[PDB]
Amino acid sequence: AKIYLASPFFNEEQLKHVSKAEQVLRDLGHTVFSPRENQLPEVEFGSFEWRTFVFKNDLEHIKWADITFGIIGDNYDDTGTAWELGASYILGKPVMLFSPTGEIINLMITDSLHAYFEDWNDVENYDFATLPIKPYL
Amino acid sequence: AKIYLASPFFNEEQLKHVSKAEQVLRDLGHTVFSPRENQLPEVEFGSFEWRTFVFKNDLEHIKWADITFGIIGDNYDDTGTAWELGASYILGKPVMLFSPTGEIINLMITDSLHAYFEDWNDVENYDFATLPIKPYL
Amino acid sequence: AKIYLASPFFNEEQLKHVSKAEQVLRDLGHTVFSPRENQLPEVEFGSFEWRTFVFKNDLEHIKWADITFGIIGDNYDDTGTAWELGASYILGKPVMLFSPTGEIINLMITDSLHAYFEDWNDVENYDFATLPIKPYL
Amino acid sequence: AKIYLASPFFNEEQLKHVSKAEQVLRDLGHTVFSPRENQLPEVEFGSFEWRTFVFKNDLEHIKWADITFGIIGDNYDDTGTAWELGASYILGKPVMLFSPTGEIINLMITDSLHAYFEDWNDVENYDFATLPIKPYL
Amino acid sequence: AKIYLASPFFNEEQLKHVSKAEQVLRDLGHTVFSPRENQLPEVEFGSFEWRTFVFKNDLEHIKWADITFGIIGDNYDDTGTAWELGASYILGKPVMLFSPTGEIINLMITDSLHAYFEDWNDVENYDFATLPIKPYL
Amino acid sequence: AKIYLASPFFNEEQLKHVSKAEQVLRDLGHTVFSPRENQLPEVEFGSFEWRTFVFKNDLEHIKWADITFGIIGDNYDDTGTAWELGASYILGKPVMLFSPTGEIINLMITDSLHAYFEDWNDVENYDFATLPIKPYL
Repeated sequence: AKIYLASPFFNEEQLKHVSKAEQVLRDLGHTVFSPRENQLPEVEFGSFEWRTFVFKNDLEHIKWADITFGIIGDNYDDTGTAWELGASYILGKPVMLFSPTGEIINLMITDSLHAYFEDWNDVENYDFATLPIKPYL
Repeated sequence: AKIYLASPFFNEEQLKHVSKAEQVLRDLGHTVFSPRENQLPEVEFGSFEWRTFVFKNDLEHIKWADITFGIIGDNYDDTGTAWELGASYILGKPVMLFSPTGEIINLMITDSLHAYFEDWNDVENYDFATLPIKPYL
Repeated sequence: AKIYLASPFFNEEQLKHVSKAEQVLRDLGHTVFSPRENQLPEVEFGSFEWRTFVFKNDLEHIKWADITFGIIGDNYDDTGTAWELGASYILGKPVMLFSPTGEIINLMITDSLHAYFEDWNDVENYDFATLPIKPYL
Repeated sequence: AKIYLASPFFNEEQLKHVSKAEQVLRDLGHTVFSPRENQLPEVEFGSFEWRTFVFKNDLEHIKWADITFGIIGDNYDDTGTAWELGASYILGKPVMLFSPTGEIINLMITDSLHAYFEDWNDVENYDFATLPIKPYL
Repeated sequence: AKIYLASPFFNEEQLKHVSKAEQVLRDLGHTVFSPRENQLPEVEFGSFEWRTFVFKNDLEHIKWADITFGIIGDNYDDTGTAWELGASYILGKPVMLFSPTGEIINLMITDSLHAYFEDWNDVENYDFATLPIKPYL
Repeated sequence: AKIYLASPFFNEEQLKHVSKAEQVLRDLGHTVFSPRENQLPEVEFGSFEWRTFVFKNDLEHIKWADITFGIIGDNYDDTGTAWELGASYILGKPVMLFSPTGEIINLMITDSLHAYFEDWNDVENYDFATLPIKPYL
């Protein structure tokens, strides 16, 4: 499948999780769009133009993807990821979530997920072809 | 206009801002759905029935609304609100955002909003009929 | 509210229920599109032109409506109505359903409705402005 | 392609048609989601929770599919299938319909189809890659 | 109704038709967003900021509108207008079209419109509340 | 990928560009739907029925496609193509545009594109798998 990796990527622990998710999913044969690899170094970093193109390229890759794969733990920086999960739900993309902390996530996110994971071995054995439901409970 | 009020309401400070938003928008004549008034009275709290009905009722009222009015502050509790603004954007609802702090906001949210406010008198003078653009700058 | 009245209208009993729905919803001040009043006067009945315009006009009026109000009974004629409720749900129109029989209804319909009624006085007291949830239980 | 099989599956004749459709389409190399194979025996059959998850998993597989393949004859149990065909149309999925009775189907269904079949040999020779229109007439 | 006025406004003749449309639709009591009044006062003309805000404000006002009212004439300048009618159609906005010339129109546009006009008195008598179909013939 | 080729095809220069686009994209392994190859010679050319089925089959192939690939130059016949680009944008399809004249195209089109090309060698080296943004500037 084509997967949009929705996760922050600004500190060491966030990068650990994104890096692993890139590795697990790509090693399964999936095409993963990971926003940290597309910083758009063609316009001025942080300009209005840069903000606009980052948004447009990320949103257009959520629409391009088959599945949105999110990562949310306790690094309370989840506002961009949360937005992209909500957008993905309305766009009709199956939403998957990996939580490293295994904590309690907001109702709107958990109720919208199609598959929820807390260990990478379960992602590695999940049937992306038939896409079985694995709800948060 | 019909307005969905997207905001956390889980501690005293968040409740203060929600209360002011309800009062301001309703005194302007708008019909406001405020999720805190719709915690359902009373399916057992936290049951599967309760989680389902709250999610479904909330989402249906985003769909019913003309405009989604969000409150984003210093909260690190903005996960569900951020999700509701992403859903709203895909659903084609104009997003208005109020920030009690005036801090920097994630670019997925700032690039998705139609009008941005940092004072309630600015909301009180906004032309809801014509919906002029009021971007985050 | 603008209301699309989804119901069969092909025998005397179905016509009775449609007529009562028209009267009740219109006496409440709502603007009701009733497909039986829009059989088009008169492109040749059953022509390709007639089939096209009726389909297009009906679907456009589901899109124009705020709410789709359906009548599901003992009809085994509910095919087009059921189709219109599925379309309505994806289009983000709140679905209200009235069942003259109170029998068991398919779970794709019951899990898609926002308000369920078995008596017209309950419809007469429903708050259309706030659209409270009234689930099938 | 990925195909959602929309059909009842509760009596012998309905099961005959679903079984054949599973067989024909899968033998062509398509990935078929057939709701009768996913009864969700992880929660209590018939509970509110079961109804909710069946709806969510079926709807999420319509969104996952490329094409919705319906079966409608004269076994007047078509209300769930009709709903899913209407949803599929608004979601933008090409809708295909196989009718064993070859009778007259409601306007909203026939006008929404992309391909209509009355014999399995025609499905077996249809070009799913180019998806030519084969309208009901 | 809220109406998005889709039309070029780049020479004297196009401006004449836009002006008459504004006057007619506003004298009927409608709330009209007219893109020529929203060239933004004044982000630098033609800047990236200006191109972004105009696009975003225009699209947001198509989403805000109940109806998109288009003017298609002898213009070979109808590119953006044609784009806005295609977007409108997918967004589920009923499309009304006025042609100052009465010439032949592309079938993607004629097969997407809900009401077609060649005289302003016909627009003045149109029932906007019920939105009757008025096809291009 | 599956690509919808949005372009006029009525004069020699338009046919040159469509023919080349068919050739380049298909030689890359993409499945291209080109409307000129599907004239529907099963009903009467130019009838109402023909106009209806051409629209339905073209729209249904835009929805079937992964990407919409447009061609717009100075052959001012772009009203159907413009419509299909606007529809494709709202449907969530990445929009690509090849311009032979390399001129100035309307704001709504250029701002909506994901990839813009003026030479076929660039299309031949573009990564359709990762779909990088190549904006008009």
